[PDB]
Amino acid sequence: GILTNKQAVARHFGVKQSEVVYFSVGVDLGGYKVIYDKETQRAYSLPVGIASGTTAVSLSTAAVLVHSAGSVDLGSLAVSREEYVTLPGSFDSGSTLNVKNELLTYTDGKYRWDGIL
Amino acid sequence: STGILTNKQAVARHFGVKQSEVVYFSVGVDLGGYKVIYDKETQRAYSLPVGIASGTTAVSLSTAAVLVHSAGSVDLGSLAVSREEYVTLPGSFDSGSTLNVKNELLTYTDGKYRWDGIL
Repeated sequence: GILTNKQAVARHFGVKQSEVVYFSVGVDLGGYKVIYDKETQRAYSLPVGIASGTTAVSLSTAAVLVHSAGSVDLGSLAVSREEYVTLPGSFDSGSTLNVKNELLTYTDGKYRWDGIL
Repeated sequence: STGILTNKQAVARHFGVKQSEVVYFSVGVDLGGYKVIYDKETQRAYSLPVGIASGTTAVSLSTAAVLVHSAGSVDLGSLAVSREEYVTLPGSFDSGSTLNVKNELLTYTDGKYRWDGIL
């Protein structure tokens, strides 16, 4: 269940299965490369340099990860790394954007929202 | 076990090929007919050059993804580069990093780069 998911996620980002961690309150973030949110079913590369013993506090729907040492917008990090999710539909169909790394397809290409989520 | 099969499935979906077209590397494995090869140690997958005859067996696979088989050799990293099949490494230039394959990209503030020199 979880193991096959870490496999899919790891193969997507090109990391090791053991380098993927699921978010949960208190989870230790040290050494992990990709975090996975089970609720939204989204994965995000983690910022490098998170010390062992750094534990997770909260993960918002906008992918803002708060931990014991501070916080980081995984959406903005994902954009910096060009790691995107292309939402179903389009501007024609309409949609709701929740994260900075979500793209909405228009007639002339894709767009991401840089404002209030 | 199922672990091998589900990983072959994750790899196949990633590359858009059939599950059966994925082969784990092992000294002696028959490479013929496969489209993608997986290195269980480094946990990286690479498209295989089309044309490998049946009977062609694997000899060695370096951390630079150089594959030696009974009929020849091929840089899988170079092949991946030509196919835009890349791995964006964790971190960036600022954080520092170590690159081992031609298809690895490091992120800088103005975009990504791959290393075309000595690995």
